[PDB]
Amino acid sequence: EVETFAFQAEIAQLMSLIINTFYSNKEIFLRELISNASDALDKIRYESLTDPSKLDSGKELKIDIIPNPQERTLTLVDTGIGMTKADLINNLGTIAKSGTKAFMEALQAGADISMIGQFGVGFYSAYLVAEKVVVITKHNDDEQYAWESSAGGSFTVRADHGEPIGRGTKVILHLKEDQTEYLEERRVKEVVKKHSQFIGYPITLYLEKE
Ligand SMILES: C/C=C/Cn1c(Cc2cc(OC)c(OC)c(OC)c2)nc2c(N)ncnc21
Repeated sequence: EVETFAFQAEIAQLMSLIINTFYSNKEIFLRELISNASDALDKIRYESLTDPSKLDSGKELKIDIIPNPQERTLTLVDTGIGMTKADLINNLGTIAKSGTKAFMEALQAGADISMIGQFGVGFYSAYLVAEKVVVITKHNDDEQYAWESSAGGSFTVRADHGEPIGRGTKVILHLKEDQTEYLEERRVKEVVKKHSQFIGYPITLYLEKE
């Protein structure tokens, strides 16, 4: 059963700005999504020190980046803490409102879009290159969910009965037609080396088969 929700007006405004503003330095999306994965990995690692059972859902802490030219998708998979249903519908957005406001104000005062991560809303930089984002996520003590948005003011959340991911998050970027450069491991490697070379988890960059 698919439930459809409206973004808060401010977040919809932010998404529209990211989609409609002329800004050529789009590659920064990858640094932001990798940093989100790293943060999530940091969180489950820290929690596991006082409750080792939190790793019963998977011991390995890693990030995989998988380009699929045929599906026109770039997928970032982490085995971090994951997100709950409450995160997806309510709590991440509640937190994001103030960061969104501060970022929008910063842009008006001369900041550029590449500073988005400092405001906690770097996730939304995905829409620099993606027409649709699907997030499959699994947190301990909650079910696996699929979140989806093609912007336009709404997102959906549904229980996901696809392949279990155990714990963590799969961010599936359905790329815009003119952003297919990010479907080549060569380009992805260049971006990772430039912006994400010191991330403290193994990042495996898959090669496209075709
Ligand atoms: C500061 C927000 C952290 C939530 N988060 C995001 C970014 C993110 C995902 C989101 O939903 C999937 C968000 O709400 C739509 C959101 O709003 C700022 C941010 N990636 C991940 C991830 N890989 N693993 C665990 N949590 C994550």
